[PDB]
Amino acid sequence: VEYDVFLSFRGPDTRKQFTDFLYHFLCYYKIHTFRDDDELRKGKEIGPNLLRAIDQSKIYVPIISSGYADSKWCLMELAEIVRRQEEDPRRIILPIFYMVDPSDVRHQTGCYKKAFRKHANKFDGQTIQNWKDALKKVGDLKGWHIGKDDEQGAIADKVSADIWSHISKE
Amino acid sequence: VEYDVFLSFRGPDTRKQFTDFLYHFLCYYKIHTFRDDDELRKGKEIGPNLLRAIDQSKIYVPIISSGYADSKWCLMELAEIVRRQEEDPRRIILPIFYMVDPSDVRHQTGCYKKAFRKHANKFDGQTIQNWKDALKKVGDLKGWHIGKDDEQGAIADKVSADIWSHISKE
Amino acid sequence: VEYDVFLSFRGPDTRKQFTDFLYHFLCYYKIHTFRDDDELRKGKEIGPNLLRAIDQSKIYVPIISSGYADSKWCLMELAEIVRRQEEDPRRIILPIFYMVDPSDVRHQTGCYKKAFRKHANKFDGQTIQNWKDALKKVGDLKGWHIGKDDEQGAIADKVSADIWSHISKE
Amino acid sequence: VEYDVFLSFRGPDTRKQFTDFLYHFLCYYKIHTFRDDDELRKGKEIGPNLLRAIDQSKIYVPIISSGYADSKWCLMELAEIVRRQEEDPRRIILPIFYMVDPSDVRHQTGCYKKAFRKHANKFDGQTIQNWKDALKKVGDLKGWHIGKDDEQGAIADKVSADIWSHISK
DNA sequence: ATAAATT
DNA sequence: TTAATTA
Repeated sequence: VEYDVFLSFRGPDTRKQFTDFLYHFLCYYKIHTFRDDDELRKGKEIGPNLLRAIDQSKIYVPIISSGYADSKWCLMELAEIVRRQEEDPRRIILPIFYMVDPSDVRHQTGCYKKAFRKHANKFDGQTIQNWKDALKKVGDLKGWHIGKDDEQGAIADKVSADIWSHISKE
Repeated sequence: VEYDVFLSFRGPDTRKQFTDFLYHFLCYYKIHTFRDDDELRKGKEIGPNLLRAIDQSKIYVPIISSGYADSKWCLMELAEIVRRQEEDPRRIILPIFYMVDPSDVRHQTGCYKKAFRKHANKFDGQTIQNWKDALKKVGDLKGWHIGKDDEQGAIADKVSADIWSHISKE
Repeated sequence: VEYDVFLSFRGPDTRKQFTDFLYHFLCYYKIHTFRDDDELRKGKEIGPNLLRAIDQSKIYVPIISSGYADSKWCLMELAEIVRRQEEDPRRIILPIFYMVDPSDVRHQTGCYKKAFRKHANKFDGQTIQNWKDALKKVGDLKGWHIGKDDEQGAIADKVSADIWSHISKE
Repeated sequence: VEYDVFLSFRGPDTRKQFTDFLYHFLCYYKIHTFRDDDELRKGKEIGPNLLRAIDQSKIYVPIISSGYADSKWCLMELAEIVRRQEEDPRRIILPIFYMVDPSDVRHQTGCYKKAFRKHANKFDGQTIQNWKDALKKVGDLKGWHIGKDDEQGAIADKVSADIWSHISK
């Protein structure tokens, strides 16, 4: 039904780790959530599940990862994210970078170049800009930075209570 | 003053154990010779050295490897060779495959393709066919293939006196 | 929509403190300018962007910095600058020394000539005089010195005001 | 009377820990030698001193530095070394690499670019080839190859006893 | 007194 | 369903 938590993730690299450390912990504070695993590849956009999700979902939490440049499906997802955000700024974005530098989002260099260069031999000549623009417009909004060294856990604590706050009082 | 034996090489992966032996070993026979040498990179078609010696040659003996596709340069050198050979079939080739089998290296598959596709999308959208139809003609003429074990000494000898026969006595 | 204010500066030496800071302050004051960041290396100095702007340009503002010598394209940039200054002196130049001393740059002394000691056996042994004539020409026009103490605050504020006043009340 | 084992060295960059140490130890065997420090600088051709010693001595021992090529004065000296060598192979060589490996000397390549690269800017395109051709030929004969950690003192001994043997026998 | 391709 | 630097 109506819930306020839509997510995202990399594929094999971190989806399982995040489900183990954040998703449950969230469920322990009484908030219905959402996500899934399937890869389709029989087309590009699943209808009233992907779309019911983005539509009714409220405050997004896109855990960008150090591989978040390979999945065309993931690239088109965060897109519609930033799109249906820019309509009525009462729903808010909460980015949480991971391992990969927050210096590599305001211009896409470093670990992404081999990804895009081969990704650019394939798809459109235009829409790729409406993706690049969105991946631009996160590296400014606020951001828990969790490096590879700081305690990769109880930051879960610090990060849940907040998502509670923006709901309890309003 | 004019030599009688051309050559060709990849670069930083057989400028040591094999080739150099063959050069010195050959000089040890009074068969005045030539080879590739300069770390030049200069030009995309240099004339008054190669393009003098090539049509000054008499016997061709390239030495493929497992990365012989990377060449933006030696590749067309091989091309120039196989072409000009077609003019006067009074001079022959005698290539000796190296480490990689003479199968996956006659149809641009195996660990050889991904280098060619990197050097296929790069330039003249027609010339790639010219390079492939150049590499193809080689992998038929007989040749003392070398593997991991065949002692790198004996093969040198057996390639010597042979190279001699088609020069001294015909 | 035409571009009215030009710049030129060594790259990795004020890509992270001033040049940006200045451009941002400017665009928050209503003035359509242009700079860029493409290293080219596909010729000498192209047309459809730099030659477009410079000829259609107006108010010149370049910025010397302690790397302002190895500018194989950018020194040329200054050349074109000073020669497209040679037609109607109704467009001026307000260069601002930065960190580098004000008068040591009139003869390339101090820590400057060591660029030249090797920068004479590479490019043309004659046009160097037409480069040095220009790099001499700046050391004269009245404006703002900046050391390491005059903090990069106010300088922004004033260096805006002049540029605007040469547009509003003429 | 006359010198017996003529030396050479880098300029200042190794006038402490090694060279000297070697010189004293050598002299403690009773084998008359040479070494001088005079800087000339009154030109470039020094005559009746080493130019008498080079055609007067016997068995050599040129050492290389981390930057021997940069020194024009020592370079030209090793030149005449190899040249008064070439006329007869009765007198030997006996090099000793040091602060550089024979991985970058049979090539004048590697850290030598800083040297030759602007050592030539003034000098002709022929003499450079002559010198370089001389520096090449040391890269062959035998090498103690004193390295970064090997104790230098243990090699002074193992480099004296030899020169001794090549004098008694 | 200390940069180089697209080897 | 993988990749070069003379700002």
